[PDB]
Amino acid sequence: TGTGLVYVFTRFFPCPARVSTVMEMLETEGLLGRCVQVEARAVTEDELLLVHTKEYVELMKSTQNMTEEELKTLAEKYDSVYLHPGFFSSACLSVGSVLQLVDKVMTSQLRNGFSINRPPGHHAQADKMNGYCMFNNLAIAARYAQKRHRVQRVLIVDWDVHHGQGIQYIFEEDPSVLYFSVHRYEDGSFWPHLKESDSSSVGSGAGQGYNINLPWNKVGMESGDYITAFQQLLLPVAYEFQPQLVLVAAGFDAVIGDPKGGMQVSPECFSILTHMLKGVAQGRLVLALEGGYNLQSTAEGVCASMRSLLGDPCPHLPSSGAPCESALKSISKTISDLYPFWKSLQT
Ligand SMILES: CC(/C=C/C(=O)NO)=C\[C@@H](C)C(=O)c1ccc(N(C)C)cc1
Ligand SMILES: [K+]
Ligand SMILES: [K+]
Ligand SMILES: [Zn+2]
Repeated sequence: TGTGLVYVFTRFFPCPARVSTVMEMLETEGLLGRCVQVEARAVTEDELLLVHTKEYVELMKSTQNMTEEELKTLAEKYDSVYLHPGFFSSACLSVGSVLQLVDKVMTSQLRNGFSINRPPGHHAQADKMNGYCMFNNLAIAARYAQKRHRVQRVLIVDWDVHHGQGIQYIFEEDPSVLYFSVHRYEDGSFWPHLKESDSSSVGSGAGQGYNINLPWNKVGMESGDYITAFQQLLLPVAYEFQPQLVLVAAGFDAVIGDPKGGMQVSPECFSILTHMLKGVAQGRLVLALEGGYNLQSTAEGVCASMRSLLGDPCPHLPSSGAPCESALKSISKTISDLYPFWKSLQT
């Protein structure tokens, strides 16, 4: 019957202010005091080895004992990555903050939780850094829920404006972890420019049907488009999947005002989206911060999400409840690509 909040994240360009402005607005709007302040912890190597290779962990650990030239040389071998001697330490705390909430949520000590962590996670891969992530916070937390808390089925929902290809790759053959991502795509012209971000990538082998990509091919999508996408695609699959834990890649670079997302989703929308997800998995729901590059837009998105976690009434949506035709095409094609796998889509 509480909502947990973890904040250790600053001591690490598109900014430590990302996370300190969130806390400030959480405090100002009275939401911080209404949360159960949960302490972060450092991830162990064994928890990291759930998802990442041994050679990658060793390489990432040696990142602190490197010179400024050693860091820049390594960083260029990755796509969109900046290294600094404190990255590894902060990334270990970033993972561990999610693991702290998963513990509290699975043991019924709290109803739900939100980690306000940096660095983000959803681009990080088995053996490489990518898009500012070193370790995949949510991928680790999902396998940790299975191993330590005996979860059979984890649902990961990724509403950051970018595709979390790292989460997709890690669980691509895995029917026990269902990954849903809605993201700006524009037929590959938007980063990370991947064919496998399209709705045709539905998983492979026994994982088929358990990877769901919803790619936006126009800019300026709004709350009605996300609500329609949740109500007609994600939630029917979720109730059929019957997860025992929901993890959210909670980026807010789709919020109105984000300098690089190019979407017009009102922050209030994330109250609704969060509320919908509470109906699944007996409300066992953990959000973890990903992207967000307008300090104020990001802080409002967090606050709207936190209000639903706390059980406050849903807000008024300023935007139309109607989805645009471009969104309906994207939604239609993903449903079609996943039709043979989910009875609930076959209306
Ligand atoms: C990775 C990312 C967002 C991730 C996110 O938010 N995932 O959720 C944005 C990239 C495209 C970007 O904008 C960028 C800017 C500068 C740069 N260098 C100066 C090297 C490299 C990349
Ligand atoms: K996404
Ligand atoms: K999967
Ligand atoms: Zn993003």
